[PDB]
Amino acid sequence: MQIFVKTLTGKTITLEVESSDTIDNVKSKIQDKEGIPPDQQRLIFAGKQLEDGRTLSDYNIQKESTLHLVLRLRGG
Amino acid sequence: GEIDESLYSRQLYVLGKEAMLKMQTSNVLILGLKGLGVEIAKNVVLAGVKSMTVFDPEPVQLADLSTQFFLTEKDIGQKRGDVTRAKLAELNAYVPVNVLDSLDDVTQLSQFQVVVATDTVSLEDKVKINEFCHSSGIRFISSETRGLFGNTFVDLGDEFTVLDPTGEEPRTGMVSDIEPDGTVTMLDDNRHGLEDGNFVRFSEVEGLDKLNDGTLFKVEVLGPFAFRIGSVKEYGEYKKGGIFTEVKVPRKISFKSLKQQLSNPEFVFSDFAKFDRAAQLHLGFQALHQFAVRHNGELPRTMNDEDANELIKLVTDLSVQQPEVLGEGVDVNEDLIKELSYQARGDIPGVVAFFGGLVAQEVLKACSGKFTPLKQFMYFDSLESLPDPKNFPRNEKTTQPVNSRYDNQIAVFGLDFQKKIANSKVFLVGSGAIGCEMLKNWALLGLGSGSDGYIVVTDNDSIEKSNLNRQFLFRPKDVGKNKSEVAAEAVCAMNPDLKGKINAKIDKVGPETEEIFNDSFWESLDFVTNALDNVDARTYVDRRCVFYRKPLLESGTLGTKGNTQVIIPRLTESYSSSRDPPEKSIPLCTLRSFPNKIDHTIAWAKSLFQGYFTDSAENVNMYLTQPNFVEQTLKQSGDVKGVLESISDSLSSKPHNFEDCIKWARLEFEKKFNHDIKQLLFNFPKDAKTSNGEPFWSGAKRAPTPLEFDIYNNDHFHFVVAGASLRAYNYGIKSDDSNSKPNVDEYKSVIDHMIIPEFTPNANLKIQVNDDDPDSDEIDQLVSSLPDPSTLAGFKLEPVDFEKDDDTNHHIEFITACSNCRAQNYFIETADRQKTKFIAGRIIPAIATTTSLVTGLVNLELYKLIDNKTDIEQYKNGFVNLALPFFGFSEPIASPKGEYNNKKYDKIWDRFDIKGDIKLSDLIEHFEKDEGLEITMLSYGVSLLYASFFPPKKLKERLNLPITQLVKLVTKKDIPAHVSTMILEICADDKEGEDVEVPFITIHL
Repeated sequence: MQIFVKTLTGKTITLEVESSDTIDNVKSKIQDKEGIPPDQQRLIFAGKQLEDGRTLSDYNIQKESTLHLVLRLRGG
Repeated sequence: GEIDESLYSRQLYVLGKEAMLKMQTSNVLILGLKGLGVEIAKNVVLAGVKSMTVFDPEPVQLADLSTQFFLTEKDIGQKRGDVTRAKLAELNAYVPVNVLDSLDDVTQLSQFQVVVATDTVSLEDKVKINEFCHSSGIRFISSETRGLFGNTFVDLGDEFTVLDPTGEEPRTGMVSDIEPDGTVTMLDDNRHGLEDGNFVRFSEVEGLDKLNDGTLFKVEVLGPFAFRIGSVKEYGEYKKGGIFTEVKVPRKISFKSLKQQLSNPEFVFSDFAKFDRAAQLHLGFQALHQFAVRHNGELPRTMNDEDANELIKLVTDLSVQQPEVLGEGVDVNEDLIKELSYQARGDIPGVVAFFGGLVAQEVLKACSGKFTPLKQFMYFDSLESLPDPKNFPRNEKTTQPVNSRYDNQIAVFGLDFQKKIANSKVFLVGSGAIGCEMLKNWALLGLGSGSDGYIVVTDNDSIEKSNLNRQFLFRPKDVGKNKSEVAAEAVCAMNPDLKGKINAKIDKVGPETEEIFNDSFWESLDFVTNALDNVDARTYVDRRCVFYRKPLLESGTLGTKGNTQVIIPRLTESYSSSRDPPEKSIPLCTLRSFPNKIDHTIAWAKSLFQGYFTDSAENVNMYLTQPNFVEQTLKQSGDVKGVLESISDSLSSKPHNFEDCIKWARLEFEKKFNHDIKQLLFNFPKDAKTSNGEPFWSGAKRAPTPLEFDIYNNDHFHFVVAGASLRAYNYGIKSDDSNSKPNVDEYKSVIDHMIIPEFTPNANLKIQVNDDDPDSDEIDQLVSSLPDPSTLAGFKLEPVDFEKDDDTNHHIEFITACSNCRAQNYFIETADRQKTKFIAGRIIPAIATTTSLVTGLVNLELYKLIDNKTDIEQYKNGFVNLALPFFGFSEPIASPKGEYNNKKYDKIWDRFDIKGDIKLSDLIEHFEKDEGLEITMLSYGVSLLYASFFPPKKLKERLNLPITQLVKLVTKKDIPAHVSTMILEICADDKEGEDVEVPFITIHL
């Protein structure tokens, strides 16, 4: 299935995934496309942060779902 | 009509010059000065528009003080607009704040560019005002907050132009090939970072001449390392070279009127876990106005079920009139509507700050064309902030007014919950942008105003002028004072209930102040809140909160971006549990020899600035005052070749007047930008080739050209001016006034009389090409040359301390000129002082809008701490970028769990506590006996105290020592007297002899 990952910059990333894919595996597809190490990826969907060791289906992520790649910021 | 950097520096890096120039031509009108209006007005006046006009003829009531921080109890009965005007004016002297006495005549709206209608304007009037604005070319924004609910509406007219949708730096990249079909291949593994539909221009593409003329090409992405631009056959045939630069094209976007959007709204969602509630609240907010019409302008009564059932009827009726809102067979969410009714009179600081920040930014978008406007409706609720009604029952008695400023917070949460807020004990780490917003919210909440509560806020920073644009508790007359003290004073003025309840400290929070912030201090606290501007300070507080088991409210911003995070003992992971992107590393060879970005020349110039004017001076001073310095340098230095040479230079070529400093700077110019370049070109000529036959100077390697000094070149001139002035500073030489501008002719006469040594190659010098590649009588040559310190008695150099925010001190002047000269060498586009200041000074973009919004979200999580919520699903980490605008929330991550010997433990919050300065042997014994653990390793920070591979000789020394003595043995220096606790880390094997992860140890001395 096709899902989308939107970054805090507004960039959209299109990924081909399966419901049983692990978050670890989705993050590596993001690393291929964006060059972002999985360690630094914060993925949130429908009020949940996606954790390594779970699958897309554990979070009920569907065809055409949009995930958000978010960041913590150091200013204050 | 030019922008004041000294005031707008941090915000200028967020918005840019064009946006702010256009903002400063815009007159804004805000209708209503309850909490929402004053918060919008605050952020907009700070931002800097041409004028702010406020309209609120309503008399102040006590309940208005729930969120209107510029109202005092003395002001009751007087007009909100009149009373608020003077305090808004103090925020920015550049921004006249006027009061509109009457709005009976709606054609008065024609003199404003942006009109904001807050909760004081009926929907009927909003539709009329919006129609006038829409049909007249006036930007219209509305917002209203109801308890824990809120919304905003944006209508920027028929043809609004967005000049920049994100404010992100344009992508750029080096081209390796462009095929005739337009397939653009990137250099090596460089990522273009582009998106389909992006536009790019080109420079330096040889073979495709007119491809470089600034024509835009639409991007079709072909994976991370290639994209297509359409056929280029007609432009020629690619040879080599090329840099693409992304271009943001303008975008015309059309908005519908309020009336149209009431029946067919376009939503931007605030929380995708709640996207279904937007349409429900869209009807609910309209029904509230219909209720007011039926009830003489009165909203539903607090916690009143009768009025709530009427509002459900009104929403049900409205659904039929507006069928497109909910869609077919979607029922009214009656529990949600009931809560809107129950909370309609609520006035919640966190919600008002959330919408005050975002709406204020939307105003700035309307004034400038910068960022993507909200299009067009957004609804928000923080219902998770409600405490469990079992703990704090909500009914008509518990929520009734008691004739206090908190009545409309009581309306939502109840009296007892407000009391628990008052009696809370909280620690605020930081008193800057977030700190000021945080204290303002805590004053509105009455947090720590009870007898059993208090606020401690600490910040060692003093107030500076660049603070004032986003730290609104500080006035120009406060520059130089302590932030925490001035801020505590400010919020006590806002809410006298905090008089004598804020303890303002000026101490850093770090390992060096643990005697001040001791066990007793932390153990009294209910929770901790960060208001910090770096990661290290956050990491330290996180570790403290983990150790002491205190909840921590975390937040940060970067321009329009922001985030919040909650850390709950024994529930969530901590701040340190996750990792943030590190700052990029520039290869040393890129900095040394092969720069291709201005960031490279600025870093190179900043390092040269430190060497010339700071390190050089410190080294000289120590050589003079330290008997053992020289051999130490030989025995302890990365670069003894240069450290010794610097001292020889600094003392053999001493200046005796300013002219000598000018000569020195002119000669450094020749060395850095002429000689050293010719040397590099001698090692690698323009047309040199690598072994595979390719050109050496390609891609990231740009063949430099030596500079011929030209005092009429701005960078050549100011390199000499700044370099000489800082040389003079080092040596105590007086320049020709510091507020006087330099004269080109006076410098020219000096330099013209100079004989500039010709360059002669060193034919033996290796130049390293890649970082992963290879690279003492000659030194005795240096040490013998050094002059005897006794000859130079009393002589000292005055080292420069880099201060980026003093435009008179020549620091950024030098780094700018120095960077740009190297840019000229390598044909990199130069940068001005403001951009160089941004990079060299490591300035974090900041604006009051994001700061306020993020602070609002923290104070909506704060409510959950008060109720000691243990269900992790109720907490919300927040993520924001107002430029888009994007809002997203996530459930915090549960702390990881572990097991040893079939015992379960929390890998973050659990620890072994042991009473007394136990002996190592007893510790080892205690763990095998009571925990089933064989200690294989034991450390105190950096020191290894014990390992089970230690030989019996080493064991005998150690197995008998109390921990404090065992630490002394390894570290020599021992435990300070005040320390009452020691954290030890252990590795250990389980009963099966298998290594197991295990909690840390706390020694209670």
